[PDB]
Parts: sequence; structure tokens; C-alpha cells
Amino acid sequence: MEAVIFDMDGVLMDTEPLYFEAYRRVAESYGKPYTEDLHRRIMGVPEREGLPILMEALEIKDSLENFKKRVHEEKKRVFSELLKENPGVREALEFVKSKRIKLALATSTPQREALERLRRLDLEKYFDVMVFGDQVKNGKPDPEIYLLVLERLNVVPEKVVVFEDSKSGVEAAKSAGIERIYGVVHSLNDGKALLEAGAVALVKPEEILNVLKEVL
Repeated sequence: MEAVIFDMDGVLMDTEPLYFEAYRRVAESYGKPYTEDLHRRIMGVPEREGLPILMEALEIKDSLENFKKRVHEEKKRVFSELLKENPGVREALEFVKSKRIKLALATSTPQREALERLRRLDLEKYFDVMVFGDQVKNGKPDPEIYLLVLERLNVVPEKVVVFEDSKSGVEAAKSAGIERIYGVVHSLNDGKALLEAGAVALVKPEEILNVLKEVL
């Protein structure tokens, strides 16, 4: 194998579970309550259209610009306080480096934002190549992002392993010609959609290390 490629969010660390607390703090800053029942529904749509809905749902009287800024502030605080690396992922990154194999990161998250997170978690130092969502024209499921990772690594897709956590991520890597895609899951029985998109197996973050020991 010549390289191992990781998605960031949902593999190296998980931000999705902290969204409730971030949005709860926003509501609280305006003297408003917030429920998981509303939040579960708010999360079924992109944040761009989700935020304005949240503001009106909560009967908040502010400009959207001011609201978005508060959301920005509360996410920083929450992530800074509570975002931690997933168990076993550091050992997995250390293992790839121990084999003198190249290590790459691919994420839909824009560069500046993504680097802040990785730096706080001290995971940035492992990677040889990192590609971010603002570095391609069309994002997942378009294969552009994985094609650029392959380009920057200067490796053929049949010699890389990818750890992905979304349907669109798996589709993108597969469309780029990469076959060895593992779907990273977080709960009792999620992951069917990743397998249907072409993942060759499901793994928890803690199981990634043993996968690498098997395939590298």
C-alpha cells in the first residue's frame, strides 16, 4: 500500500454530537429554551438554511447576520471545550507513519476552519497531504476531492485505503477509482448506506488500527 486517506469529521473526531450544545447555548444567550426534538429535525437540513429557521423557530428578534455570528461564537466555545479525538485514531495515524506510508486527509470543511480543529487536537502533524473543501470546484459525491488527494500524493488509487463516514464520501472515493474504502460508523447498527455506496466493510474508529495491521 502506498497511502492511507482519512476523512476528518466523523473519523478523526465527531462534531455532529456537539451541535445540540452549540445551538442550545445560542438559544440560551437570547433567553430562549431549546429541545432535542426540535434539534433532531433542524439537523436534517444544511446549516445554511437551518440557521434562519432556528432563529424564527425560537422567536429570536435579531438580524440574521448577528445570529450567525452568535452561532459561530458558540460553536467555537463548545468545540474548543468538548471536541476530542476519537479513541484509537491517533494510534492508527502513528501506525501508518511507522510503516513509512504516506498519510492524507480529505475533508469537505474549508481549510482555515479544518486546520483550527486539527491543531487544537494535535492531529495536524501526522499528515503528508491534506485537501479541503474550498480547494475543489465540486464537492462530494463528485470524485474531484479524492482525485486531488491522489494527485498531491502521486499514488495510484489501487494502492490507497480510504476511511470514510458518509454515503457521498464513499461515492466520491469510489468514483475516483479507489476500491479499498472502509465505512466508519458510530452506533449500534448504522452503516448500511456506506456499504451500499461501495464500502468494503464497516468499522468503528477504535477498529481502524487493526484494519491497518491487516492490510498494510
